Amino acid sequence: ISQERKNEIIKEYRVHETDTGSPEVQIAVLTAEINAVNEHLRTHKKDHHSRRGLLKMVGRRRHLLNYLRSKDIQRYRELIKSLGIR
Amino acid sequence: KVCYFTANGITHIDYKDTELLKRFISERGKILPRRVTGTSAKYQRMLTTAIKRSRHMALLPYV
Amino acid sequence: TMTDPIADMLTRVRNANMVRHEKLELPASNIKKEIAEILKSEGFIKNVEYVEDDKQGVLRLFLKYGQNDERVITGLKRISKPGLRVYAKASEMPKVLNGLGIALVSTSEGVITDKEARKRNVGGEIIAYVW
Amino acid sequence: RTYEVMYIVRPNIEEDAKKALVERFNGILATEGAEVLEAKDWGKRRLAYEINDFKDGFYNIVRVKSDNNKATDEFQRLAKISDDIIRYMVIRE
Amino acid sequence: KTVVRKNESLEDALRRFKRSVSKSGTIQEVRKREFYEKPSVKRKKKSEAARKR
Amino acid sequence: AIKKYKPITNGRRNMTSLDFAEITKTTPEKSLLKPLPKKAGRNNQGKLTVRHHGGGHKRQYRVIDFKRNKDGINAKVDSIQYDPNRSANIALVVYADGEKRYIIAPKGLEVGQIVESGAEADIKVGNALPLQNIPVGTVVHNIELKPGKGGQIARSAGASAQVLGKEGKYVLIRLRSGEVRMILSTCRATIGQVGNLQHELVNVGKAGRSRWKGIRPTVRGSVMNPNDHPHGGGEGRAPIGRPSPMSPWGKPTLGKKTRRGKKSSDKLIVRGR
RNA sequence: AAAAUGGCAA
RNA sequence: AAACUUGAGUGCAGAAGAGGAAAGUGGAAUUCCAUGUGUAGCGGUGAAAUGCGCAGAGAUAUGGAGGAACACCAGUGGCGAAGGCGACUUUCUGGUCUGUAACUGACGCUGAUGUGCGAAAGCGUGGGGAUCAAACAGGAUUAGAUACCCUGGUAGUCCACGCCGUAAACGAUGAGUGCUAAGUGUUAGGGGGCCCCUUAGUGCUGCAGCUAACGCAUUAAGCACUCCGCCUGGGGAGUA
Ligand SMILES: [Mg+2]
Ligand SMILES: [Mg+2]
Ligand SMILES: [Mg+2]
Ligand SMILES: [Mg+2]
Ligand SMILES: [Mg+2]
Ligand SMILES: [Mg+2]
Ligand SMILES: [Mg+2]
Ligand SMILES: [Mg+2]
Ligand SMILES: [Mg+2]
Ligand SMILES: [Mg+2]
Repeated sequence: ISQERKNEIIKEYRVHETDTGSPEVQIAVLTAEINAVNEHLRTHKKDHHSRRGLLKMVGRRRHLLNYLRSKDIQRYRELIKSLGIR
Repeated sequence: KVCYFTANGITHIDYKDTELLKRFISERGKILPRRVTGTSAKYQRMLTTAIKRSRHMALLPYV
Repeated sequence: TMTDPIADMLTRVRNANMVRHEKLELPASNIKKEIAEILKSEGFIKNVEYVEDDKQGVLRLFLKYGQNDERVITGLKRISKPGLRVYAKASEMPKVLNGLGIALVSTSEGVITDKEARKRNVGGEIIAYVW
Repeated sequence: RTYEVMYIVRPNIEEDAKKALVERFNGILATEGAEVLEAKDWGKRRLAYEINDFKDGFYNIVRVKSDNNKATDEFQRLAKISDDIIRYMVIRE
Repeated sequence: KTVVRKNESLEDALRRFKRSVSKSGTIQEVRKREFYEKPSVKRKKKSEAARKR
Repeated sequence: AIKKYKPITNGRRNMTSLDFAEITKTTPEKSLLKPLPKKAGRNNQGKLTVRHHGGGHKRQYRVIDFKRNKDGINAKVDSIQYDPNRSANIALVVYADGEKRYIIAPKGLEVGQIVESGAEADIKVGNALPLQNIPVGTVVHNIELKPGKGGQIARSAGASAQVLGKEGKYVLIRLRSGEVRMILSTCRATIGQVGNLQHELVNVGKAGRSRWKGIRPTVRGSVMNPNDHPHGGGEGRAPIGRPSPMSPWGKPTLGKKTRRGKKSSDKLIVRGR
């Protein structure tokens, strides 16, 4: 995604100011990235190499979501509903 | 030798810049090897893209 | 990833001892410090130094070499491993090299040599053998 | 994004006709969400190799800045259709 | 195109022509593409040539 | 675009059909409809002159603008519709003045697309220009042989022709057959290719569906009597038993050319199919 | 250019 | 249960790349076709012949058509998980590396079963067809010649979308991590004075150590820990 778009995403989901490492922040950027590649994959269905990149992001997002659930159930539930991932 | 581009501190090679390109092409119009020219690897790649673009626009001869 | 910190400590010493390096620096943990102190006590290693790196600290172990460039530590082996843990009762406590070697054992009392464990009649997990 | 476009016009074209062509295509380059930063006519030059049985051609270079590539694509379509433009190339950078 | 010099031997000009052809390496290229070789083989020969250099 | 029927019956087994997704309106325009009675291969004398034509579903003829002579007025495509009388689909196009006409629907034509005809028209699908104006290497359709008559070539589904070159008054084109022929530059052709490309792939599946389309059965000459066919007669199945396969009317039917000689088109035709 | 073959043990 | 930042991510500032997908545009060459010139061969082999040509071939000049592949650059160069990826342009798009230390705070590693990708050949449907070329046909060779060589030549070779799921798919070397002499070349960086230092690759050489030996050797086949896959005489048999 565009750096500007990413910067908008981080500001929305940041737990505190100057936070780029929050699970919520990282998940949101991944979610936006995942959707972007999917749209590309819809136009270009034979781009197997790009899809592999998507699969890694999906797995990373899943792993971050798993960590968040363990750390805080409320925050996890807030993130999944906010990003519409479930 | 020494890379002309490194020596002259030029970081961009232009296809429109025929005169620069002409130095690094042979009389047959073949792109000269980087060893003979003494150009750096990075700049040899730039030179080839510039030469090929200029050849397309008929600025440089294919043969 | 690193799965056994202790095994690495023993291996570093082994690798350094092979090339006859005077000193080694390793990442420091409380258990590793205790093992190092025992080795110095037994005279296998000459000296131990600890420093704070603002992370987990750094340990410096000074290896001891006999005359004619002899090595005091012949070998180190990790008896208890992350994959399979070995625990021994005081009666079953092992002797290394017929008592010439030492066996590091983790006990309720603390990390101690095999001889000490048998003396106190306290069994423990056998961390390693050094001979 | 900024794109540099170079188009070669046929040598036999009339001077009045050439002027009409360059004006049209420069418009096409700035049609949609685009600004022409500069437009420069290199003029008649000997072609390194003969193109469309022409040993010479008029070179025109135009620099266009746009957020979209719609204008450049529009130029390319019409340039292909146009008989006058013997050679054309669009380069971003 | 090599052009025979004025008041120059044809054989001398032919020698100059031969040198120019050698510089071009056109003959060499023709001999390479006389027979097809497998794509892997081409890379191997190229690598071997580089090792020779 | 092909719907493959599951083998619920032996008749439906192997039967395929078009999805008909492209069709937007299922109803024809009342004004542009004219009656089309069936002839069943019967001439003015009333006798059968072309065999295997008869029956079939009733059809109303749709009026189509093959001429594409309305110039300078832009037309917006209202709908793509199913025409019973042709392999291609047809497009209801409404001109700015308010005239509604049908045209052969080009491939990639969409509802709301604007189409224009004339010399000044842009080279985009659905636009009809004189051949001279059309660039070389352009796929074209609905090509007029005679100027002003209306397009007679490349009207079928998935049909196109390519402009090859200009030769004075004439323009060279390659037809789908593979024939290269000269056509007057004044003649027009629509830009693009005709749609309904998957029409050929359809598997009719059963005999009855052929009967719906007005095709009556074909009896082979071999299974006829001598008086009926040259291939007729014989005890049991018979081989052709003649130097060549023959037509029902006693003319050789394999490889024998039939184009009439001394035709003006012969000079126009450069390369045969 | 062509250019085949040679019992098993000892 | 509560802390920490080294691992692992994220930000920010940079770098290189035949990484991938979709369109568009070039030039060389091959083949075929049409004419001009011209003439008795051309072509091919060890030598021949088939073949082609005298109904004007081959060659040469000009023009057109069409497909395929991109000379030079080009490099133990680069990129990718692997298979692979070499004209140029644009659009869409993945990964990696350097620096900094914003942030997060062990969120890691491996990975049964699964789930995808996967050379070439092959298969289905539609298209295309220049070159090359299984099969097939002449010629030759030979004791024979179902070959090797020669002249042709179909599928295939190409495109799209499915299918197949295998290759000495190889580094015959699973993945993650740490440690253990040096010398030298090169690719993309970083820092400090042509030199030095440093990071991630990619080669060569060579200790300690290892190894049945050959060899490997900071790109381990050395020394260690975790996890997975796999083997336990040959043949029968990758068969029933
Ligand atoms: Mg019939
Ligand atoms: Mg009968
Ligand atoms: Mg009869
Ligand atoms: Mg009969
Ligand atoms: Mg019979
Ligand atoms: Mg024998
Ligand atoms: Mg294949
Ligand atoms: Mg052959
Ligand atoms: Mg296998
Ligand atoms: Mg290195």
